[PDB]
Amino acid sequence: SLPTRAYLDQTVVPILLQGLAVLAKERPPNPIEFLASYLLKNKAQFE
Amino acid sequence: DLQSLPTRAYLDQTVVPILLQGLAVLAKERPPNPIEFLASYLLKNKAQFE
Amino acid sequence: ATYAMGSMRVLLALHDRAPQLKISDDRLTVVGEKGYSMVRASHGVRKGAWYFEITVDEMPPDTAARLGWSQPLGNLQAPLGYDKFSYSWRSKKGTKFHQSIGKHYSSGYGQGDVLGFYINLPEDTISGRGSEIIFYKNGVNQGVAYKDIFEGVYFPAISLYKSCTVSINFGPCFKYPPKDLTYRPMSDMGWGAVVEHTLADVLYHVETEVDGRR
Repeated sequence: SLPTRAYLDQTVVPILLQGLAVLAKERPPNPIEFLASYLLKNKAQFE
Repeated sequence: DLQSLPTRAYLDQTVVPILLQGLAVLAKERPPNPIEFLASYLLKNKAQFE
Repeated sequence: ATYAMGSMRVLLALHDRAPQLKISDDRLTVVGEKGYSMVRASHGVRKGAWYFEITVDEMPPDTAARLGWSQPLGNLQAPLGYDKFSYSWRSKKGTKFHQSIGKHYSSGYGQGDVLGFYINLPEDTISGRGSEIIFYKNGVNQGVAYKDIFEGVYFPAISLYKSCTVSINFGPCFKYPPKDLTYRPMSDMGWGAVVEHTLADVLYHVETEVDGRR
């Protein structure tokens, strides 16, 4: 088990950066839900 | 109103607070499905941040 | 009105360019075509110290480049430095050009050289340190080319004479990062960099919340 920042870098940061980028581009109506849905639809590409 | 905010302020006012707490919870629990855990946290806790 | 975010990354502009220039799919490489013509980057800077690099990929005989900075009104069908809106550095003999006046500056540059482009636009235009344009060749400061420049927004800019090829690197990683000055990479102007900085700051904060700091 890695340090905190290292652990998040290797698990969720890459996909999170992508979801935040889509969020900032499209400014969708329910951003928290939109971001949660984005993480689920794309989990496999980073899992 | 909110679609007109600069990039960082837009994120400030939408997702950063829930992410700030959710990423800390994730870092402490270390569950076996990090991405889905985080997506779950967002959905379970959305109401206190919207 | 949706926020005018511009391009996610700093690239060579899609439409703010001479149509005869040949621009790569990744919009970081450009090939000249006949007489001098110009392309600006997709983001420009108004204040602070900023840096980018250009690599001369190929420069056959009888081709040339004038590289540097341009305000939005700089003429796209003229060499860079043709008018009051741009400042440039010429491959041939290292001349510096502004308002079509060429002045001795450095030795020439050419194929294989990696050139650096520094601009500083202080917040205080009266008692500040003074505005400056500085060129670098393979990591070596070539001196202050221009000072007290026209206030405005300055875009990284490339003008090419005939079929030479250059590639622009806005950062964040440079081949010869200057050792003598501080700066932000031009790539910080892409809204994708603002997203990355926002998350990087949040991650630092999370680390404080979870681990503390010593």
